Amino acid sequence: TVINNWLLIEGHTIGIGDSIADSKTYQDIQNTIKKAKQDVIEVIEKAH
Amino acid sequence: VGIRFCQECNNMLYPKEDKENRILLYACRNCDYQQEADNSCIYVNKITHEVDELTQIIADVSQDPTLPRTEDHPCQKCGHKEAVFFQSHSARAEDAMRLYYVCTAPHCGHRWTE
Ligand SMILES: [Zn+2]
Ligand SMILES: [Zn+2]
Repeated sequence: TVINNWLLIEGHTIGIGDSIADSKTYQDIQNTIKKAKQDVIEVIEKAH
Repeated sequence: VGIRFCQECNNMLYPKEDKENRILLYACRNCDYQQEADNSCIYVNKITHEVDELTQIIADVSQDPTLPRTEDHPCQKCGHKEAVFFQSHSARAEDAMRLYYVCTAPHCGHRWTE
C-alpha cells in the first residue's frame, strides 16, 4: 500500500527513448559486428 | 574387377579352381562355358574410402546458377578465370570441407580440388 501510494508521485514508464542508445555506442556495435563477421570469414577461408 | 557375363547365355560368370591343375577359371553354372581368369583378384574392399570424388562429379554442374563461382583459381589446361566451387559429398572420410572446382566455360570440361 505505502509504496504504491508513493509511486503515485514519481511514476514509472517505458518508451522509445529508453531503447535508443548513443551514436558512439551504435558505432562501437557496428564495428564489433564487422570484426566478428570478418573473423568468421577468415575461419571459413581457413577451412576451405 | 567387377562382373563379367557368359557369352552363351548372358549370365554371371563366377570363379572355380581347376582341382587337378591349380589354375583359377570362371565358369557360368547355367552352362559348360569357361574362362581361365585374367583377374588374379576376385574380391577387393576399399574399407577406408580415401578416394577423391573427381570421377563422381561431372562437367554439367558448371551450368548451375545457384552455385558460387570465383575468378581466383584458374583452370590448368585453358586458364579461364571463372570456376564454380562446391563442397564434397562423401559421407565417410577423414575430411569434410575441401572444395571441388569445375571450369565454367561451355567447351572446357576440367576439374580440380583444394
Ligand atoms: Zn553361361
Ligand atoms: Zn578450363
